[PDB]
Amino acid sequence: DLPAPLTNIKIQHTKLFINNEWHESVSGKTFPVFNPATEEKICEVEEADKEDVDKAVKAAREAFQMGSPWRTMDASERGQLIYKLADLIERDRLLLATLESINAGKVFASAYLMDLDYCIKALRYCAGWADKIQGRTIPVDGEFFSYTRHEPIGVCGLIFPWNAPMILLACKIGPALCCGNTVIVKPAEQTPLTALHVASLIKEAGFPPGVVNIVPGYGPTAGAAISSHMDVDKVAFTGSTEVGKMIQEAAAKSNLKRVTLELGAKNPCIVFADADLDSAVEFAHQGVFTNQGQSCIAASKLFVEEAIYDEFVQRSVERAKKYVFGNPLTPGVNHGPQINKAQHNKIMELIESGKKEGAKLECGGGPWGNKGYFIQPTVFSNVTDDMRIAKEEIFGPVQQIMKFKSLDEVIKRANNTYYGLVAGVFTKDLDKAVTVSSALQAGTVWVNCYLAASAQSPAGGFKMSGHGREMGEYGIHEYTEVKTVTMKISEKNS
Amino acid sequence: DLPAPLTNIKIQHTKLFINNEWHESVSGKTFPVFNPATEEKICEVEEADKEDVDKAVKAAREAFQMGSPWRTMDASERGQLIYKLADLIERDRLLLATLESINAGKVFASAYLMDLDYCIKALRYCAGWADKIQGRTIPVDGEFFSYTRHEPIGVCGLIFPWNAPMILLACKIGPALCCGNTVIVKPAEQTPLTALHVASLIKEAGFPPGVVNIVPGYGPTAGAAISSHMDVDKVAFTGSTEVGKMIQEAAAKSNLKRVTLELGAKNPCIVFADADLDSAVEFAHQGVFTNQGQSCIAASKLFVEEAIYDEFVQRSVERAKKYVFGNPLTPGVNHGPQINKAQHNKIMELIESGKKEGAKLECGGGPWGNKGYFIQPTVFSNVTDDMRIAKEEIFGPVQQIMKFKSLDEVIKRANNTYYGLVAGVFTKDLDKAVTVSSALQAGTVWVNCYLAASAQSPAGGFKMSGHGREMGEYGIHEYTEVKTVTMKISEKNS
Amino acid sequence: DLPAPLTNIKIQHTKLFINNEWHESVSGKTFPVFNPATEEKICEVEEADKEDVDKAVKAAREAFQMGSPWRTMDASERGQLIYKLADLIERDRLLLATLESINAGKVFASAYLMDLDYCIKALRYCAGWADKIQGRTIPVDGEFFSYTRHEPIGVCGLIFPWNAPMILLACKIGPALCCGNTVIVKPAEQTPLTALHVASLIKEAGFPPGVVNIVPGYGPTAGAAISSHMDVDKVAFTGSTEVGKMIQEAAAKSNLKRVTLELGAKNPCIVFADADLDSAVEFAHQGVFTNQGQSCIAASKLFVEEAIYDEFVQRSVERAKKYVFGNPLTPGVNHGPQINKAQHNKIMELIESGKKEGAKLECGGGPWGNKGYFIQPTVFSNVTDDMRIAKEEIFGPVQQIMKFKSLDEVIKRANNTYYGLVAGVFTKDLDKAVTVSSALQAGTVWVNCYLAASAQSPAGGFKMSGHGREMGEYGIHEYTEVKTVTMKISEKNS
Amino acid sequence: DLPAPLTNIKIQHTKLFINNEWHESVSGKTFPVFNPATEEKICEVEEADKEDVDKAVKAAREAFQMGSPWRTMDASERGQLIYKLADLIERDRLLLATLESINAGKVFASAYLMDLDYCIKALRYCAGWADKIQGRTIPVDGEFFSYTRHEPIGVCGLIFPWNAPMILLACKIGPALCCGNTVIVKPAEQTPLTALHVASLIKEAGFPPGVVNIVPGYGPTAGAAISSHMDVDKVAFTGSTEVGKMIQEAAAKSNLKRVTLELGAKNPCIVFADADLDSAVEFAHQGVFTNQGQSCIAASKLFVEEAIYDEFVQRSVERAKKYVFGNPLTPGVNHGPQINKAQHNKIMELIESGKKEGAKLECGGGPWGNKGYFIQPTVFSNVTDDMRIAKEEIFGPVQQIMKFKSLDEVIKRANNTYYGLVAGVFTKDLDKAVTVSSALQAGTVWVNCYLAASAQSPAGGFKMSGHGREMGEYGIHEYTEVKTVTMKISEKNS
Ligand SMILES: NC(=O)c1ccc[n+]([C@@H]2O[C@H](COP(=O)([O-])OP(=O)(O)OC[C@H]3O[C@@H](n4cnc5c(N)ncnc54)[C@H](O)[C@@H]3O)[C@@H](O)[C@H]2O)c1
Repeated sequence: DLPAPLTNIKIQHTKLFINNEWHESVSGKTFPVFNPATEEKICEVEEADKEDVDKAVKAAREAFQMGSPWRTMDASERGQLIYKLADLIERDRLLLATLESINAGKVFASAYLMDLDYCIKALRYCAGWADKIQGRTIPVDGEFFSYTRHEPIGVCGLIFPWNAPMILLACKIGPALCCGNTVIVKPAEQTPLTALHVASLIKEAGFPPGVVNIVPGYGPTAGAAISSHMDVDKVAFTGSTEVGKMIQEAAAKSNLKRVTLELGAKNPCIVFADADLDSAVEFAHQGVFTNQGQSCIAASKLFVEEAIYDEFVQRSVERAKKYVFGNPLTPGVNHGPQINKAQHNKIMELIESGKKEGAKLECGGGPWGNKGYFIQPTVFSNVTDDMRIAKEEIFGPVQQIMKFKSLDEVIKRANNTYYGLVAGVFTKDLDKAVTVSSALQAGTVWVNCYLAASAQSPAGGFKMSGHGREMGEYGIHEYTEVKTVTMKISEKNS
Repeated sequence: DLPAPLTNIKIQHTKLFINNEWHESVSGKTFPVFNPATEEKICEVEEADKEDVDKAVKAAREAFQMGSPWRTMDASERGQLIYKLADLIERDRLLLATLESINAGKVFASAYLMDLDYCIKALRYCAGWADKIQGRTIPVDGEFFSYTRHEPIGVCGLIFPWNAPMILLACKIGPALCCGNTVIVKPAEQTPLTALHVASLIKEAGFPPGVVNIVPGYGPTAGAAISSHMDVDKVAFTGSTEVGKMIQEAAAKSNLKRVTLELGAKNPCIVFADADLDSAVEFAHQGVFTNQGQSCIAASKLFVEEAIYDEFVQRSVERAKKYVFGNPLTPGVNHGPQINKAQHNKIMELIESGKKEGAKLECGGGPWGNKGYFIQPTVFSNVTDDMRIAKEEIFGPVQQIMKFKSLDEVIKRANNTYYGLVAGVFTKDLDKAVTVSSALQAGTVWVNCYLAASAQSPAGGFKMSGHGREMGEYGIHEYTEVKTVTMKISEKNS
Repeated sequence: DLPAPLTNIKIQHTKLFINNEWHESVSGKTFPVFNPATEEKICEVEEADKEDVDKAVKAAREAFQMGSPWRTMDASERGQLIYKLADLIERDRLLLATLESINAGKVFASAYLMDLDYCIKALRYCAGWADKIQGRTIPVDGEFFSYTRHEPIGVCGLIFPWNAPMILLACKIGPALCCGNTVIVKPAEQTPLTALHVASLIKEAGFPPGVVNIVPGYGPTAGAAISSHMDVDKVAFTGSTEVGKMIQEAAAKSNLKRVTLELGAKNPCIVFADADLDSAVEFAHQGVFTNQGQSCIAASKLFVEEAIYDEFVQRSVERAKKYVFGNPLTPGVNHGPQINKAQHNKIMELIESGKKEGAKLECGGGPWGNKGYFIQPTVFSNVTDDMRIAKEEIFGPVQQIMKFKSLDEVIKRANNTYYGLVAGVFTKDLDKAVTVSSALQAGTVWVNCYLAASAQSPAGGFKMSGHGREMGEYGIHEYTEVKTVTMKISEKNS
Repeated sequence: DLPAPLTNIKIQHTKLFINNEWHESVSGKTFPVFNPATEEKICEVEEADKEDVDKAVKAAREAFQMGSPWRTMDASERGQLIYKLADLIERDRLLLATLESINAGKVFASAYLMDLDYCIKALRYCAGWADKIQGRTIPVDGEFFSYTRHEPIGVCGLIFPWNAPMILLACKIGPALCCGNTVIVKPAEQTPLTALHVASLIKEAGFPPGVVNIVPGYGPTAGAAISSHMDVDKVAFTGSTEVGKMIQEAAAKSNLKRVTLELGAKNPCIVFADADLDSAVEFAHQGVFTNQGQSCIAASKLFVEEAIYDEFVQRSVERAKKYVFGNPLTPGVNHGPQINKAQHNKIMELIESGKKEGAKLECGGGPWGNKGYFIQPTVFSNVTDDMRIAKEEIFGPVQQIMKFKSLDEVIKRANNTYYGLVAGVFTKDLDKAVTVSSALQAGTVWVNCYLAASAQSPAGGFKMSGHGREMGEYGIHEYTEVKTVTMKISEKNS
């Protein structure tokens, strides 16, 4: 069930969050935050720079020192505290979802029923792992007792984008904290507000001071002070591919801090003639147009077998005409705006290029209205491999539909790309499903569904979509460091 | 490729194997061993009894004492000794496959190409696991360091049937020895011979005395001495269901020793209309007619969907006439005899119930030849759930073809049984393949194949087909005993 | 930390709990429940026999049918419900502790601070495993995709004693529910009351009907009907070795249900001369005398090195003199009664046997008061291996103190026993700690502490103290059944 | 007993190995290779540059294509190929040890008894892991079947140093090959000859062509072509810290390939007052002076407690005089040369900074012999924290003995460094052993031993000693990439 959004929500939390207290920027500067549906200023937030980052890192190092309350408390206690944070986010679910909507342009129902729900579930999952992270006893050669410890890494920097502020934040801090690390959080400059509200709940939940620090700010300033800091042990980064290159570089030229990258995507989704046609049209559609295309996991190219091609295209055009734009808080609106003017412009350039290079425009292709950064649902057929809308990430409401003839061809083309985050496959045949999913070079493959991400399963990129995994067993374990202890004993019995 | 079999084998090993030496029996009694194809006595073997088992248990307890060679040896050295046993069985492959054919009635091609091949790779799978058995370090509540050790259990008794002497022996002593246990092997009275040759290979490979002891003999004497012994820690039994119930009670009345059981089977096999019919007919045919039906994993209930049913019965009867009985060492022969008269009588008494209860005989139904215990490849149509031939394990070359009309009803009918060792499912629909194999109450389900076991997978019964698993990670780890050590420490840090 | 007990608690729940409803017994019979400190009847409780168990089993079997809410529910959702049960138990903590005190004779501050706390922590641990139980994908030989599933077993009978009612209950239903089983709970006839109150919280928590059924009653009636039932898939039993023999047998002669056993104990405790003496005396004291010795993990035999023997004994006797017996709800009382006349007399026969066989009585050795089943804390010195107090489990406030001289001797002596549940070792030396703890034949070994069980550590017996483990990763996985699925594929790539 | 070295070995293999064929360099240039004990030339070796790397990468890619022999062979068969390579190195043990001594200046007894033994065991361990690398089946939210695959990554560049050619080669090709990757091997320019002989044995074992390619050459040319290649999926580097940063950077600006890093070291070793002093001097001496200081795992800083300091010093000086320098091949020699002139220079630079900074020269401190790159075993006492000899890696026969008094101060001091590969602790106390080893920030901690590396445990850096681990379960799994496959099903039951 879905409540009504808050009518007169007020912004309360705008300061930096360091050592469980609220700080002004060292410089005294603030930066503005805009509603993308109206273009108007919501508020100004304290702007973090290198000198604020230094303060956050000192506090996180102190919280991590041997004998501190966060290091000596039972693993199960780390767990209870993460589970309590989940309880408070659930209690404030209406507030947090109204605020996601205002700041990031998300359809309200989507933000309440999906984003907030996934964020609460990710934290609860992670909470359960805290006392079940285990090492090994090893029957090594020789007269030794040998074992391993999965220890916390230390101080972790968490840097991420604007498209899903609550989910992104949950899936970085959840794994980090349940392994016992302390953290420095740098949310995207476009959408800092829900991150700062979660900070007020971290103090309420009873986290020790310095365990979680949240410093809103820009990229070359705050983001780059974290990646090159000499006393940060790890940075987990989600964002664009070009910036991930700068992060790896920064890490190398400073202290060789561990790096995790989750970067750009152009995700293929393949529909064979033997697929359930209706279900695939619907899933592939939601694949591309969810959050107005503003999603790393969206279906960006649609390979559709020749016999069902014309009929797939026709049904996708019809499905795309069922949208109403406006303020995402208004009931009856299911198409929000793009995040800002820069993004809007990148999307329109690519749309325009598709017309230029001779893809066929089926519907949309233009901006929507006069105010707010709205773009029409846009579908393109007769798309060929070497067009720009086929290669470049659009991050907008733009579907590409292409023809394919045989199986071995469509695998070749779906893999002919420097990206590899996610891929779809639709077929009701057992052997086809298994062998094609194995053959696709992507870290997640969805069979007969799309957007089916869960907390229990690891997700991440092949190739230039990044390295490392988030969530599941495997992803949680990436916030640990392994130590082997090997002790001499006087006699050894098996 | 297939060599020719040995034409005149010297039987060298007929004595009990205890502490790496050969012993006559305490009583002096021997028992005869017969070739099922010719009825001729191959040799007499030394008959072990309670007092011989008593000797064997003392040798295995001595070999398991702390400070002994077998306990102080590096785990990777144990694995190396098991790899060496496999190399020695491989050098003697031709000899062992001939001997298995002569004693067990196994068609030479199956025994050389499948049984010896599987037995070799099984010991090699287990060899690798030895230095990879690992416990845990655990972040327990309180100021403690806690870990587990997966120790060896102790002295293990291993009792098995006659249907596949080399495979059964490998999958029991492989796992048991890789975890560091000592063992008392009790092969079937019908087929003790190959196991005695393996004894001579264990010796030359260099296993410490008393680690492996073999004592051939009868069940109510030597077997019962093992299950009832106050100093045997675990018994692993493969055999009939009624005998498994005796094992369990004797364990309880003596020393509550650990029990693993692998019992009777009546395995269903379900073929839907959208299956590859050529492939499915052939696989179901292999599954029932492999080893003259003398296999626990044999298909015996063929549920076939009504629209392909008549065709499947016609094609199955045609495949069934491509056979040639005779001495299983003869080139060309692909149908052997059954193990002895008591079993030949039991199969004929079930076959006649088939005629009498209304099933229609499509082919066979009678005895073959003059000498030896041969039975004709028999097929029955129109079989229903109430008939004895659909309820009782036949252990013979007798196919039952049953009809089904719906998915829900046939799952129901395959599950309505106290058996559950194995099952098979033939369909090319992804959804049917996954949902039906999840719904079947059996330890192994094979999809679009049959008789497709591997060393790397675990195997065993649901319900009254047994409890416990053999092979794979999980099955290997069932020959360990878990010990927690928890030590006070002065400070704890994550 | 600790409130005042409820002064006049009123018994609310006394009926059988089946299908989320309160049922009268079929026969009409009800059985009495007594307060062990006054010998007065508290109330009568409904008495289940065979026919009531039969209703419990059909309800558990229906809740476990495919398609049912309990089966189709997500695993994270099972977890949620169990964590909610832990919250309601936390909410009713004072109520359940008063009632535990009254029924079982536990000192109230122990019941509140230790038993209720451990009960809440165990459920929360298990809740966390619900969506982290995982099978494997296995690279088998051949063109196959092969995987395992850790399925729930089915209907589980859960039968336990009277010494820690709330801990026993958590540690059975927690692991079983988190795996997705349904259950029949047969609490001890001495102490059915807190179990029945928990049953009231199962409904409030929102478990589907039939997932948890509670049937109070006696052993040979309610218990034997469960263990011998044809539609119960597993029985987990805790209790006397003699009854454990009967359960194992009943399982054999009914349906070979899986059995797990956690039986009698006589736990050795070794104190070397190079230990923290002060702390060893106090730990060993709490080990013996906590819950008036009515605990399977209690220190019975106390081996103490010759050089420090006389001093250890002086300190132990002095430490045993500081007790005030009386009503377990009364402030300043730290010694409750034994549970009933049958146990009081068992313990008095064994105390008298110590006097007769020549051990030196240091303190106590008789009853306290003339109403209630109180026994003076009792200490024997000069105890030898042949005396009955050194061999038999007493389950009462009686400490045995024995001399030893050499390390190799004391190890033999502590391992010379059919029991093997727990052991203790006290030394400051790394090498002694590790080698002696490896050498002791017990399921748990505590080094420089005692009573240090946690929810994340497995626990269970060697030899005739049982088989199977409870809690930790390993114990939780004993409530699953393993299925291998192997599918034929047209091509395989690594 | 130990055999004598081969008397007049002839170098057989000097060319690049690509596609199981021997190639001349594309330019036709070769580079010289020197015996460090005589200064004399051994042979010239083809010098790979960028154009040669491009050929090897091309062959690896071709050998990794889906459908190829190395992709479609069973995992168990990759294991048998790796095990055959090890049997063959065992057979060529005498030849390979001798050649390792000649090229790497390693004492012969060492090269034969330790290095060759370790390299055979490491390969046999990884062989065991091939068909035991196992993904997961996952109970995710929703109506889905979800599982993971641990696939091979693809083309892996392997770059390493000259201090233990066979060990480093085995510890990288073993984990890489056993997960099913193909590889480009880049041996150090100073010690390529053993790599090349191993390339001949790879061919003989029957590996598919292209699976292992070996391109000897210089670092700025062949090494940097590997790390900058657009078609190389992963680079595992072992070497100096300085060069490790360039690899990380070159990977960023090319294709964001996966990077593993094992770098410089300055390993602490703390010896407490209550330690077995005799054992501790021995292990500590061996720790430093093995390989004449040329091991990254060598002890470099010895912290010795005040009560035993002077005795530790004078005992270490006596131990340092048991050395006879010369050609490692002449009987009696147990002290070999450093590798070349530039290393011989760095070491003496630092030894002379020892004299000038304050430290007391107890023995050695200058060069040895007329010819060769020998240095006297050198011990320093009274060493302080700010000295260059206590901060920078010496990689030579130089022991630093420093004094401490407090457990808390020595831990801070041991951890106050940007390095973190290995550490040592010597004590008889249980509590100090566990707590100090838990507090040290290093990847391996050895307690009451040193140089106790084993194949079954993981090893690698904390901080700027690198990231990633090698060997053991966790190390083997670093040469995989996780793919999640989530399929829609029509019904889900637990
Ligand atoms: N579950 C499985 O993996 C599996 C595998 C192969 C065979 N089987 C079963 O084995 C049966 C055929 O073999 P079988 O007839 O030799 O079985 P069986 O019960 O007649 O004898 C099996 C073994 O137990 C011994 N034995 C007999 N009585 C005993 C007693 N009282 N105490 C101790 N040991 C005793 C026998 O001497 C023999 O070694 C079939 O029912 C088949 O399903 C099961």
